[PDB]
Amino acid sequence: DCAWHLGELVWCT
Amino acid sequence: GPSVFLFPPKPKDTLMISRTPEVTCVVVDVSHEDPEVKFNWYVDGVEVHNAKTKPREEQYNSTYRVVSVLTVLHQDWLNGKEYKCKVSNKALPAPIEKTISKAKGQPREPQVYTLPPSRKEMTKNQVSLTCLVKGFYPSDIAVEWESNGQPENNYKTTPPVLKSDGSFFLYSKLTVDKSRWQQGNVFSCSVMHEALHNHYTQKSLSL
Amino acid sequence: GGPSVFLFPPKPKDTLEASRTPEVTCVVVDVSHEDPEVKFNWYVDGVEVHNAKTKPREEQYNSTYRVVSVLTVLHQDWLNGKEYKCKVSNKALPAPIEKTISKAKGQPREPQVYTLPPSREEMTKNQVSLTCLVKGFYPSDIAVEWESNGQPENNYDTTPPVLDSDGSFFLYSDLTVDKSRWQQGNVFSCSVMHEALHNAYTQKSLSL
Ligand SMILES: *[C@@H]1O[C@H](CO[C@@H]2O[C@@H](C)[C@@H](O)[C@@H](O)[C@@H]2O)[C@@H](O[C@@H]2O[C@H](CO)[C@@H](O[C@@H]3O[C@H](CO[C@H]4O[C@H](CO)[C@@H](O)[C@H](O)[C@@H]4O[C@@H]4O[C@H](CO)[C@@H](O[C@@H]5O[C@H](CO)[C@H](O)[C@H](O)[C@H]5O)[C@H](O)[C@H]4NC(C)=O)[C@@H](O)[C@H](O[C@H]4O[C@H](CO)[C@@H](O)[C@H](O)[C@@H]4O)[C@@H]3O)[C@H](O)[C@H]2NC(C)=O)[C@H](O)[C@H]1NC(C)=O
Ligand SMILES: *[C@@H]1O[C@H](CO[C@@H]2O[C@@H](C)[C@@H](O)[C@@H](O)[C@@H]2O)[C@@H](O[C@@H]2O[C@H](CO)[C@@H](O[C@@H]3O[C@H](CO[C@H]4O[C@H](CO)[C@@H](O)[C@H](O)[C@@H]4O[C@@H]4O[C@H](CO)[C@@H](O[C@@H]5O[C@H](CO)[C@H](O)[C@H](O)[C@H]5O)[C@H](O)[C@H]4NC(C)=O)[C@@H](O)[C@H](O[C@H]4O[C@H](CO)[C@@H](O)[C@H](O)[C@@H]4O)[C@@H]3O)[C@H](O)[C@H]2NC(C)=O)[C@H](O)[C@H]1NC(C)=O
Repeated sequence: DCAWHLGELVWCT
Repeated sequence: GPSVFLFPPKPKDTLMISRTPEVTCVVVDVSHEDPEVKFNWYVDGVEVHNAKTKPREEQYNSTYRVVSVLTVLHQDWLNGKEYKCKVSNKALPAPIEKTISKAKGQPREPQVYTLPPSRKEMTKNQVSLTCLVKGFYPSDIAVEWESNGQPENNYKTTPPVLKSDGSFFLYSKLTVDKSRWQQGNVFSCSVMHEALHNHYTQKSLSL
Repeated sequence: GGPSVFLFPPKPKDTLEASRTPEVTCVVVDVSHEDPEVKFNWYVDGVEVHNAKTKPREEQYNSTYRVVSVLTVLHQDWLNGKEYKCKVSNKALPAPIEKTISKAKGQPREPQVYTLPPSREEMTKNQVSLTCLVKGFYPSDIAVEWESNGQPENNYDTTPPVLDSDGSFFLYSDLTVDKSRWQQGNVFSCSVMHEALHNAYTQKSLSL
């Protein structure tokens, strides 16, 4: 579970 | 003599693991004669040694501004560990200590809703796309707009407003050409907040 | 040092509602104890006026006094752009301090007022948000309210104005109501007061 923001890595559980 | 101010990291820097958050200890009214400053940094009362001093800057009232910067860990910050700056200087009878942490209190999740422009707005060349972000806490948030994986140029977000239940809300307004709206193009509202799963969420809007 | 002057405008709502009292407010702070006397002179478009109400010295307990002079303005005068000057004299100043304020200057623009229902997604909760988008207005002076069936709706929050990229202003207002009321079809109204509207007033309804 990773969230990405405009190709930039926000956070993974 | 000198005054000390302690500043938190930027919200995004704490939320995005690919970024580096830092607390900043700022010392003003340092004198021309005793310009030496000694910083001691503690994380929950345990000393750390990884801070670095920014270059010293002379002001127009001819005092120096002296600054120490400390890299913090995202989760320590998010877990609400306390950061303490201790400043020593000869002009100072005793060292000055300031303490910073994340906003105290149980985080609450941003409920995020997209709202299409009014029918009554279809008259004008440009229509408004609205993202309502409410019930969040703390107020540290970031909110941006995008279409087909690209940031939209023309949007404005209101600053967070404290509701009477103790949480914050804000609205973000996207302004696009009526065409783009009318021809089915999909627009997305992106929110970063510690209390969201993966500090993120995205809600979409199209005709 | 010496005293400092701050000059505050009337509240937008006060300048837009006839039944309300708009006031310009001159506040002098850092008045010493050894030189406590303060003189106020007031002007409206360079013409001195004599009916300001000045209040006695207020002890601040930080070594200083605070003194306030309050000028009641005519609604039409604030709205037509009259300038208001507060001149403050005190023995610790080398020269008196003059400050002036007026309504913002610039071509006034009519507020576009759009109501927006709660999201479908919001229907899982007790309470829903009703939105009033007010945009494109200038100047930033404005008042927003809500009502249903001739009775005022109090449970709302309004953002301050935000400067838009075309130099005009917008804001949003969220009226938050028990979901049942929305679902009934109950009609809610967003009220906007602003100088550039006809009658300085407008009312857009929101229902199912
Ligand atoms: C001699 O001169 C100096 C200043 O030099 C002058 O600056 C101005 C006035 C010019 O017009 C010129 O005259 C000169 O160049 C005087 O130093 C000032 O002293 C003040 C105390 O007397 C002090 O006031 C306190 O400021 C706090 C907020 O400061 C912010 O915001 C202002 C802008 O609003 C900004 O100017 C400051 O630099 C500071 O900015 C923040 O810096 C942080 C840390 O770097 C930034 O965040 C970090 O940075 C990076 C990003 O680049 C990264 O993301 C990091 O992760 C992150 O941590 C942040 O982005 C900056 N913010 C902004 C908005 O830009 C107030 O909070 C504080 O209030 C509190 O304390 C008061 C008590 O005094 C209380 O009343 C109050 O209630 C609060 O408790 C103070 O008001 C000034 O900051 C300070 N100015 C500077 C530039 O250092 C000096 O006083 C003067 N001496 C004499 C004898 O005259
Ligand atoms: C001794 O004490 C006094 C008194 O202060 C109080 O008690 C002390 C002990 C402390 O606890 C204080 O915290 C207490 O407030 C000190 O006086 C203060 O000095 C400051 C300057 O050093 C001065 O700062 C300037 O504030 C301006 C805004 O003032 C607003 O907002 C603040 C809150 O942010 C609020 O505290 C003020 O009262 C004032 O609030 C507005 O008042 C007006 C007038 O009533 C209201 O308008 C009227 O409202 C009525 C209804 O009541 C009616 O509707 C009328 O129609 C309408 O006119 C308005 O509603 C109020 N607004 C709000 C939000 O409440 C700033 O704008 C200004 O910014 C400037 O600062 C710099 C330059 O100076 C620049 O960086 C910048 O560009 C700006 O130019 C200043 O910060 C304080 O206002 C002043 N406090 C008071 C109460 O007068 C004194 O300094 C201290 N001395 C010493 C030596 O310690």
